[PDB]
Amino acid sequence: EDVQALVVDNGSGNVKAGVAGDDAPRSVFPSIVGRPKNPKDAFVGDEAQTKRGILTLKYPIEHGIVTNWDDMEKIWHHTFYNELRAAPEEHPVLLTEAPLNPKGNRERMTQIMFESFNVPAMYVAIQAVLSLYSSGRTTGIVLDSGDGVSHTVPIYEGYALPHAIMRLDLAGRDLTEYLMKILHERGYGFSTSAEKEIVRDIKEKLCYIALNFDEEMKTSEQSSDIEKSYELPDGNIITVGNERFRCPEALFQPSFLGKEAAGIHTTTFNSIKKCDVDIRKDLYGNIVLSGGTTMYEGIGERLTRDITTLAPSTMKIKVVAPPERKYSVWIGGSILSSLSTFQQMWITKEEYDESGP
Amino acid sequence: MVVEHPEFLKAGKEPGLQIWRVEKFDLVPVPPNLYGDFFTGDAYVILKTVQLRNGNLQYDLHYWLGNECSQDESGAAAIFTVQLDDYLNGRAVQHREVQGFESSTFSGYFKSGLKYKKGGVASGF
Ligand SMILES: Nc1ncnc2c1ncn2[C@@H]1O[C@H](COP(=O)(O)OP(=O)(O)OP(=O)(O)O)[C@@H](O)[C@H]1O
Ligand SMILES: [Ca+2]
Ligand SMILES: [Ca+2]
Ligand SMILES: [Ca+2]
Repeated sequence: EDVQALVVDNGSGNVKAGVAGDDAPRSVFPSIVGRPKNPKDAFVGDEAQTKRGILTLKYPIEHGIVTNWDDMEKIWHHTFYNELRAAPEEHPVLLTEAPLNPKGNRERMTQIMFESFNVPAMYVAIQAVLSLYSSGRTTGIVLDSGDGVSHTVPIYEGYALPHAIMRLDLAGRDLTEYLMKILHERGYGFSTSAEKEIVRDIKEKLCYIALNFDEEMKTSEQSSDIEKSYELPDGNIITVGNERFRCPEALFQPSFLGKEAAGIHTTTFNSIKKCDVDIRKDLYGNIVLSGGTTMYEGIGERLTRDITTLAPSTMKIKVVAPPERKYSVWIGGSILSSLSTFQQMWITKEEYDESGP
Repeated sequence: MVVEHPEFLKAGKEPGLQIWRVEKFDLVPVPPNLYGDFFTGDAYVILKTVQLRNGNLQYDLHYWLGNECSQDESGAAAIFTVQLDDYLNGRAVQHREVQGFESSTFSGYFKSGLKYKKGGVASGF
């Protein structure tokens, strides 16, 4: 009867895991499985990256959706055993899923949890909903942007509105790749998987979102103050200039990436418009950012301008950028699975097996 | 299986005002002598039940967030609000209330006025 849930948030780039009641995930590792290029059968996370020379690396989650189930099971085994040292068959588990995850996918994850890992009880939560709860809200629209996907998710009185959810295949890995591309202007030829990791870190350390892109291009050309430096692993220094804000500008102008997609401002607006007129004011007034790709300096200020421009002038636009938003999905899961009512929300293994199954 | 909490069994049965404080991931009644005085370090859930002419009950659920409440408290207040609404068959109207910026409807539930005080129950995190 006395038992603490495990909380596992499954992302395209990283898994976040830990125990209900903690204020942050203690386990964060890359969502990567390596298997021998030619003869364990498999390696996960940080260790896989150190053996890239002899392993073929794969990402089992593509744009937020689990697409390689055998490798996903390896990720989950790593999570429970290597990272948490927990017996999954002895803890309830909260697992997260993407907005608009097909039910067939949810069922396979459930089958693996109950029949591979023998979990005694499980609850599946929608990632964006957990983020909204972590912000102390029951109504709002969450913009969740990670490594592989971005979603805009209107939520009313606790629940997502499925007909209004937008998916956008443009997120942090695209931005990393774009920075790799534009650094060729200054003579860098970053291209390997290891080099991509370095450029990801450059992006995180030096990039920012311009309040007005055209004006920022102008001002940055007038002096060298735009230039900022980063120490590479070999001790060499790289200097980056207007690439600092041109890189995340692709969130607003996907044409920079050769994509026809609408930018994140337009997508958020379109998502709100799908909702009936009578609830839009509460959505515009509660635009909540979630996920690592929302961490850029300047993002709230820029989104506020751009959504204000698109929206009716009677609306009151408020973009909320919680300081802990990077792992607000996981944090919302930790809160939910800690509640006195959580035991009434889950499905038990006996129920599943007799459903059946 | 609709989610139930023992306090849910007491909720919205008669016209009146009911106030709970989030304490360590649970929903705990506020002592009635202390109604209207909110700790700035805490988060609360408030159900106002009104008797309608047609005979039915009207429900307004407000979750009030103090300026120093912890993230577990504000998150739990939001989630418990959803669960109580669901327990009331979805019939409640939900309202977020932030310290010092509360709606006139919420303020009006307290005759002698909405007040704040320093302190609060320890964070669950
Ligand atoms: N400070 C930062 N600034 C900009 N980008 C960041 C920052 N921190 C992390 N990121 C980016 O966020 C991404 C990881 O975010 P997150 O963990 O939310 O994604 P995920 O859950 O793995 O992926 P998804 O939600 O797309 O399935 C990476 O692209 C990473 O480079
Ligand atoms: Ca994610
Ligand atoms: Ca408190
Ligand atoms: Ca309702």
